[PDB]
Amino acid sequence: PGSELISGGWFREENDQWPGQAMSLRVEKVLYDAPTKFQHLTIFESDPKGPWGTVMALDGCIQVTDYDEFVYHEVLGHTSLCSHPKPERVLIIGGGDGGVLREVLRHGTVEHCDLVDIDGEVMEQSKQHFPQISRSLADPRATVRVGDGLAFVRQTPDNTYDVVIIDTTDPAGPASKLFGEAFYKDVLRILKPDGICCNQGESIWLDLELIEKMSRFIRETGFASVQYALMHVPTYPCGSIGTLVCSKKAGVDVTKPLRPVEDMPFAKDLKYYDSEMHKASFALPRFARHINN
Amino acid sequence: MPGSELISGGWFREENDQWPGQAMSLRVEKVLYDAPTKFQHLTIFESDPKGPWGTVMALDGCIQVTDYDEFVYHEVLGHTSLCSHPKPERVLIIGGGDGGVLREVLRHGTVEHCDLVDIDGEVMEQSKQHFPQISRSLADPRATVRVGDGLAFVRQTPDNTYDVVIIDTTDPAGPASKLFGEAFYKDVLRILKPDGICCNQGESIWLDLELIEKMSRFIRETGFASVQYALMHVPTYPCGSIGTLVCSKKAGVDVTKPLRPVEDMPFAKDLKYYDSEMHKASFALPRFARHIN
Ligand SMILES: C[S@@H](CCCN)C[C@H]1O[C@@H](n2cnc3c(N)ncnc32)[C@H](O)[C@@H]1O
Ligand SMILES: C[S@@H](CCCN)C[C@H]1O[C@@H](n2cnc3c(N)ncnc32)[C@H](O)[C@@H]1O
Ligand SMILES: Nc1nccc2ccccc12
Ligand SMILES: Nc1nccc2ccccc12
Repeated sequence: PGSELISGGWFREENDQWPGQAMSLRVEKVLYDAPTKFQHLTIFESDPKGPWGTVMALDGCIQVTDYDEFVYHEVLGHTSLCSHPKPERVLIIGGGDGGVLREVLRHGTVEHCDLVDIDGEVMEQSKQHFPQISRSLADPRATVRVGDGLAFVRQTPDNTYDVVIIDTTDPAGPASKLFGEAFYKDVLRILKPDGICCNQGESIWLDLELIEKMSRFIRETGFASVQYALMHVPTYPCGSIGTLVCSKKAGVDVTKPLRPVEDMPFAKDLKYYDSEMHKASFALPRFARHINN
Repeated sequence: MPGSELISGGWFREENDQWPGQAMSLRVEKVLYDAPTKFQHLTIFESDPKGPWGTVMALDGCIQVTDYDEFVYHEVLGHTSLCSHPKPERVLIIGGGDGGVLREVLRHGTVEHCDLVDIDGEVMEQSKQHFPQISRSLADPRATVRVGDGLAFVRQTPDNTYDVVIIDTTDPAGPASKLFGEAFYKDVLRILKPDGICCNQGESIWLDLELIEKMSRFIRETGFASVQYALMHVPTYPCGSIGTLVCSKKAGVDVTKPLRPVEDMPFAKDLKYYDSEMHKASFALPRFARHIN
């Protein structure tokens, strides 16, 4: 999908990844619509009568809106770092909008974070059109690279990172191999012994089979535990998205915060996450419970 | 007020000024019913067979039930309210013409009778024709189903009649308008026994937080000792979640922790969403919505 999804004054998120349905947002003004070296990227201002603000899509899939971006950025950044006893070195694969990095960089334990995203235009357009999301990209604790995540992890030493956050687009497109076992084996390797990873873990309404397959192979590759956390995101298909939160060490329970954010100075700045939302996120509907046991 | 025009060009588009600038849309395979009733515009369609949704019902343009995800809200409102009551014998459902909450209520062996009053007789008839797995309890001998305005019904009902009242309404635009108002809740307080519980269709935290907070305030001021909002995951409500205000008439009641766990009941394994972990988790709210309680 590309430009054709902006039609009759609406962006219509039709995709064969979710046949028969489409979330639609009304378009006030298209700001940017262009092929990049890897994806089709569309940025528009939504109807000022509604709350969504600026919207970004990649290959026809809504990625961020001003209104709800905080949810997924806070969940991935804090569920993973508050599960880690001292997260000092962090990798973000994908993430070129800067939102997960903004949250990671709230933590005073972080010494460095690498962020590697295949598509340098996402960083550029995020700087221009989403300054509250992309401010973080310039921080000297970060090294921001344009490149493929799979090649990057293949060149990375053993035991490099305390946390890896895999903040990718859906499987159709350049993120395809980042949902595969060979990538996860590398993520396990580049984590330190107390390492934690988490990802963009898709929808229990549309992708339950892929989430089953992934949780299985991630455990089989050698992660000691894998728990899926659900969160409320209106502008992801069916209104929620989840993250598989994976511990390299045994006997770790990522479902209860190890280092609670309320004991951190920035707790009251967050709009979604806290420790009760952390715990609640791992309670799954009975039809999906088997992901977590 | 929308009607027939929302289906055009092969799709149903849920455009509504209750959520400006957004619309969920579903492909239409076949229109089964599409007509004004005495009160509302009722539309029923078979969605795309390549999609998971099945049969869809809308009232005044607003999606009410799909085959795929109807279980969520019907289990959450029925079991979250009944499992918070020490012995729920007499139950009233206002609205609920599809039968889905009633189906769940009648799984409880404590229930002696459940009265259900929906203003629109055509919803019950079409639910019997098009949604048999949702409407399978409307003709149960433990239920009495009446066609009428619930505002009048609660006014006429005597004090101290019900253990639990469940207000399963359409959104405020239309014939449900006064069921989001203070006079109605004064009657629901009055018709509850001293240890009564109610809960409602509590809208979206993303779209309706002003109204939801207004209601929590006046329901407390009316005389309910505690009002706590429970959130749940419903793809086919605007923004993907719906909440319910769960309100205890008496003090000393913690509706957020099940008083009678479903796991001790013979039907817990038949449910597709609800269980005690999910009941505890549903009362965790995102920070921005925390002032509801
Ligand atoms: C936009 S971000 C998701 C929105 C919430 N932050 C997802 C990013 O994943 C990148 N992505 C996709 N495939 C890859 C690969 N192979 N490697 C690195 N980054 C990737 C893609 O360019 C998006 O910017
Ligand atoms: C369809 S049900 C909600 C879908 C999930 N069960 C909402 C019912 O509310 C009824 N409704 C709306 N207004 C009222 C009034 N005023 N009284 C009773 N029932 C009402 C409406 O006719 C629907 O069938
Ligand atoms: N839409 C949306 N919202 C939050 C996170 C996302 C990650 C990947 C694709 C879409 C996303
Ligand atoms: N769409 C939808 N799903 C579950 C419950 C509802 C209640 C009222 C309006 C819509 C609903």
